[PDB]
Amino acid sequence: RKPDGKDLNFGVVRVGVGMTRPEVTWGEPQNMPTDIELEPVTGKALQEF
Amino acid sequence: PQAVVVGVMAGEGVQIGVLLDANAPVSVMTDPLLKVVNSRLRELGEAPLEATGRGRWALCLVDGAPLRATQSLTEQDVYDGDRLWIRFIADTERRSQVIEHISTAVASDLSKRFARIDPIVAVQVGASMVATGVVLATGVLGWWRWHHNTWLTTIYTAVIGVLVLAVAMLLLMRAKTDADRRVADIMLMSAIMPVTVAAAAAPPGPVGSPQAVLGFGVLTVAAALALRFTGRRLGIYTTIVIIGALTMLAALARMVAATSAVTLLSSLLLICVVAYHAAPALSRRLASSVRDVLLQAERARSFLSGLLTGLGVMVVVCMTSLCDPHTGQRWLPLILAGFTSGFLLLRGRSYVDRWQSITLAGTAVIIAAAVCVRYALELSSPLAVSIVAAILVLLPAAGMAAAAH
Repeated sequence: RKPDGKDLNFGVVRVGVGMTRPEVTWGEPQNMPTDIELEPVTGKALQEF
Repeated sequence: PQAVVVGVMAGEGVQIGVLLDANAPVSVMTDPLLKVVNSRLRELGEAPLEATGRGRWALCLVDGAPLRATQSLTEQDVYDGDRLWIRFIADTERRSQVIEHISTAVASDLSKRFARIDPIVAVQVGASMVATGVVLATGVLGWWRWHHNTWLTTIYTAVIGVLVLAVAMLLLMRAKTDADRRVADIMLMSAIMPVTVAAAAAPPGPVGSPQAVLGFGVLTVAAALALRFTGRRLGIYTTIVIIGALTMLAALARMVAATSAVTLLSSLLLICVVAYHAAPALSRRLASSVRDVLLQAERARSFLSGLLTGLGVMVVVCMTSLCDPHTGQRWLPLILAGFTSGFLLLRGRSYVDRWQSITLAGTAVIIAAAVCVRYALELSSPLAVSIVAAILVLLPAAGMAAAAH
């Protein structure tokens, strides 16, 4: 490890394991149907996903 | 008792004798021990041990299981003259994986844990079914002769044998791998059965003593001849050879002249008794330089296992035929069977191989059990069955308890 600015890991210490938010960035679905208009199977599928 | 000398296995196979501290905890030794083997490898001019990425160094038994890091070497059952292995175990930590939609999740996971049907397996199944088919054909063809011992049975079976044998011939010449050989071997094994009854079915007139002599003979020859050129499936072929040869002698004697079955059966029992004593010797004589020793060892092991098995079949068949609830001093063969069973049970402990020792041990129990059933079905009575049932259940229960307690 190096302190010379470009090394972003300096001063960081491992304490254990757990949950973290991935590097992916989700785009919201266009033309989303209104709630009474949603088909039941595909709804929970997209929701749980 | 303060220290113990042991052999340590290291990288690529070098075994080194070391004198270790008998009471320090094992985790204290692995570091300097690693330095020592590397230094010796360096002085020897070999390449040292090296780590790869993420992992750790551990001290393990020859079986790979690691020793408990905090316990003393004397606390574990490690003694002077034993041997150990230093090993690198890589890091197994990795992210968890989740699939939420249940149908995709069930298919994905279920596809990694089991094996799907494929063409290699399919061929063996076909071979297995045809083998099962022809043995049924000889069976029905073999039953017809009891009512009409004409030429039909021999004539019909002969062509089938030729046809099956002809196929096995082409397969054997073409085989390239053990998978292919398994297909061919199953086919060949099945060819022996029709030829045997085809020959045995040749002597005309009502069936009896004369027909039997031919059958066991060609059977013995065929099994031996197959082994001679094929050199595979030693156990099954050898077992057939033994029971065939002994039966051939008994059948010949009965055909020539025999006052009673008891006379011949007793002779067979004694022949088997002497063979059980000679058994290990027969196995030993029947069987870069290192390769010669490995091949010979398993061949010997194979012949002995079949040999002990063949004798087992003969003595149980003979003993169950010798004892009888009506013939003469009914108690005499019953006590003789007991003494015979004891001999087999005691001698079985002298063998180290599991299948050899187990097959011998089981042979004694089956003899006892068969006699119990024989004296229960014939000369039947409520007390007799009650007594036999109690004996039949406690006998093995006691055997298990003797081993479990």
